[PDB]
Amino acid sequence: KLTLHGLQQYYVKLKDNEKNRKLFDLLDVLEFNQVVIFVKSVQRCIALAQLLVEQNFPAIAIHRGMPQEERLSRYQQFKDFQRRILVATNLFGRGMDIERVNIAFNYDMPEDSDTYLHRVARAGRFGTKGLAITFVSDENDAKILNDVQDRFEVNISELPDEIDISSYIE
Amino acid sequence: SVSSGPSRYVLGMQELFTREFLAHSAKVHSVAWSCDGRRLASGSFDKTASVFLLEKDRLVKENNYRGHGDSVDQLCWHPSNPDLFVTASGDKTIRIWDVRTTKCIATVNTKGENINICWSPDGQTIAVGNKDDVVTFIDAKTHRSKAEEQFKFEVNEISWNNDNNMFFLTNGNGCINILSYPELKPVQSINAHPSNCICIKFDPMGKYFATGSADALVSLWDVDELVCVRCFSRLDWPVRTLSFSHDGKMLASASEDHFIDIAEVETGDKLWEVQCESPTFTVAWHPKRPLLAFACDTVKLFGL
Amino acid sequence: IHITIEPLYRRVFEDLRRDVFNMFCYLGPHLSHDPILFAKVVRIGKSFMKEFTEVILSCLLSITDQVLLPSLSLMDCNACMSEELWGMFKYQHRYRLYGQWKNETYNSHPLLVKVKAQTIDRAKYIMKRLTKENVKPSGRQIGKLSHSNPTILFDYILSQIQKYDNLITPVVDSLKYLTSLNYDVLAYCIIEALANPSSWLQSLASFCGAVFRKYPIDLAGLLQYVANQLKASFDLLILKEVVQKMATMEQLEAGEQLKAEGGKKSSQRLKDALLPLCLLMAQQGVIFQELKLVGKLYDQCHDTLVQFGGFLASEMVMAPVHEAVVSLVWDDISPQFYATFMYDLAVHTSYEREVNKLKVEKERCTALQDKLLEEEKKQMEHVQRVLQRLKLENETITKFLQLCIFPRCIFSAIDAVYCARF
Repeated sequence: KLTLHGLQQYYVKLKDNEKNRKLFDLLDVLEFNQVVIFVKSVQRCIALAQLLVEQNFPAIAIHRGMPQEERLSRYQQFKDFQRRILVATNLFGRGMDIERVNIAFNYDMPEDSDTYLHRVARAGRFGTKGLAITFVSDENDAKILNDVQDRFEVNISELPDEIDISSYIE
Repeated sequence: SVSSGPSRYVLGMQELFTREFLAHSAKVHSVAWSCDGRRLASGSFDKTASVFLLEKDRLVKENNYRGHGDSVDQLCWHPSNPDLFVTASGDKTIRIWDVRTTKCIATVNTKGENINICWSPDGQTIAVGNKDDVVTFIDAKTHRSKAEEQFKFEVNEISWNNDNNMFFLTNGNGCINILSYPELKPVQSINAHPSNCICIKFDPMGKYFATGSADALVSLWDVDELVCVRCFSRLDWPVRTLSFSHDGKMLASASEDHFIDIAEVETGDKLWEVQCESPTFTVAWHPKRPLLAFACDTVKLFGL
Repeated sequence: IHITIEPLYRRVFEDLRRDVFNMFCYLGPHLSHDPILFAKVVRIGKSFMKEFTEVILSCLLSITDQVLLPSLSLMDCNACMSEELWGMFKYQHRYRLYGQWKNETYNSHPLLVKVKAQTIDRAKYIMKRLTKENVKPSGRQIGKLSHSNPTILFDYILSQIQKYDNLITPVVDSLKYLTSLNYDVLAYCIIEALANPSSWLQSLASFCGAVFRKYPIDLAGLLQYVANQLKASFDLLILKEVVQKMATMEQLEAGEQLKAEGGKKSSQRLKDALLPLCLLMAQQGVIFQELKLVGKLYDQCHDTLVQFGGFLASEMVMAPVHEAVVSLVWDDISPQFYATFMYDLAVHTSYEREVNKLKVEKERCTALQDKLLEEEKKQMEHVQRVLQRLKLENETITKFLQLCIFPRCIFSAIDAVYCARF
């Protein structure tokens, strides 16, 4: 069973269309190796992949309207460090078994605490620390956030402007 | 000072601004432009040569020469004599042509090593380089081979100093070799660039000399002191061609990233950038200088 | 300065040299507009060192302290001028000039702090772009940043390798296009990164092994560093990894000390009585003073690493192995060995098995047959020597034999087994 011990979770209350500029500001400050970004649909996934590639960020998109072998081939290419950023609508579970991924953005809100657990919690071998940031846009995001706080009994506060480097990086 | 006037003249001549789209049937390898008025010529993969006249600024066609057996690799107008040119091709022969009578003056079987050809600035001799390091000096008037040298490491582009005394070449180590032409001896070797240098070219003023390496760095040097003046870190790919303006103040460089950059010699900053569909492979000027000819991966004139 | 130093540049003076040194001390780092006199000072120093008075050399160290900062300020044309600085530099004083880049060359000018901030920005930008698909467009960019500001960028990428878990092969594929003079700067930045007070150290050691096996850096400073930390742990393992980078039947396919002890004052008697057996007995202070060198160092490094692992699982062996570093122009031999550089090369049933494997191409089989015939002839010669030694030759003697056998067993490889059988 996946656990959340050793993880830093925060939230930002902001508008929907301003998440791209705020995410770019986070990409300009936070040092990262590989980042998985969670979206909700196919067209948002392809548009975000276009926005990252046209802004020279090496990113690969895996959405739910894909064949299974193509998803496995892109996941195998993502294992071999061919592109840093992965815009993923969904995965095949098993946590996140790739230790290189450190920072995970919930660009869109997950279904319940179980989908949030599958998005955030990891099943690595040596890398147990990591950062996860969920974007809050309305009151319903805050309600599901307090639901996750009630289920998993963790503290999710406001994302600060200065983040320590040795707290979530091994 | 010169930047604002250069930008104003650029906007004016761009508002005044042709495009000979697919003039040859195949990939155009080079274009050259001399003869202080306006007479152009270009060579391509389809063993054709084309000679153009430039009147009031719409291109017209004068000549289309056949007779080759392989693709045209290098074309160059004669600088000093009246209007003549020499074509290089992979059909083991070099062809010195007549513009006036529209015939080949001399078809000289040298070797299949015919890659890149140039003149000493007196116009007396023609140097030709290769892939196998053997550089051949052939008199343009005697039409007879005179000298054969071998660098034994690598050669990409050779050139002639304006005094007709120094002969410059490059290699695969980024070095530049300097030879004395009446001595035919290797005088000096500079280990400058880490990657190999592709294209070199002098200026009509004789003041500066740029070497373009594969590390996307055009290093502009002094001619007399042989010191490294500055560089141009504007590109993101290896530089394919270099060309100098006839005032000696501006220069144009092109590479794989489709971006023809016109920078200033005295300042060391980019003055203009233009883009197109394909990577530009050769750029040429003309001594009256409102215009820029260039051929890409099609001959296009640009008002600058 | 152009007028005053005409005839010396026309060739290629102590009052003149002191006056020019005072002029360059009063100028400072603002030679960014004039590379010509920079190259002239380089050529004058090169001609002086080819003709090579410690005061002139110390003032030359001071003017290099004063003239590295224009190369720091030039954010153009440093891919080539670094080679003129290397023509100046071509030992430990070079490392002291590189240690001047810690805080002395910086934070004394506003423009250098601006350049530092801009190169940290562009360094972080290109470190957020490196992939294994990024097959050298990015090497051009990191080279363009590393021509002008080598120390900041090298410190930043070593911080990235230390903190972000084996990003090593895109880093070396990016540093493929690095200049000649920046290699010693990278070596000193390695040495400075080793001064930080264990998986990150393993990753850094593997990075050092890859860069050192790839490039001619002439790493004598790393040898001085590991010798100094042996005179004061894991640096021995880093040196063993660097030496492996530069160069049960499979182990059995590959002693004289016990036979000499069979035939302290007995060590002096054996020295009075009687190649590689000297180093073999040296494996067994001043009382001990009375390409096989790489393997001889590797065996001692393996014994020291085994002692360090036995200490870490729960220091007498460190004194001998440092002596193995003390007995070691060895850096010129290590670079020639790296420029020159499997189990069948060492090479009797094993020789017959190797010849049968080479049989199932004729030149290698003929070479293996010649090596096997030479091994058979040398085995016949060694059998004759063993017969000559046999023709030459209570409980305390058995205890002495057990004490001689146990130390050779626990102090060496599995080859003590064959010696014990003999």
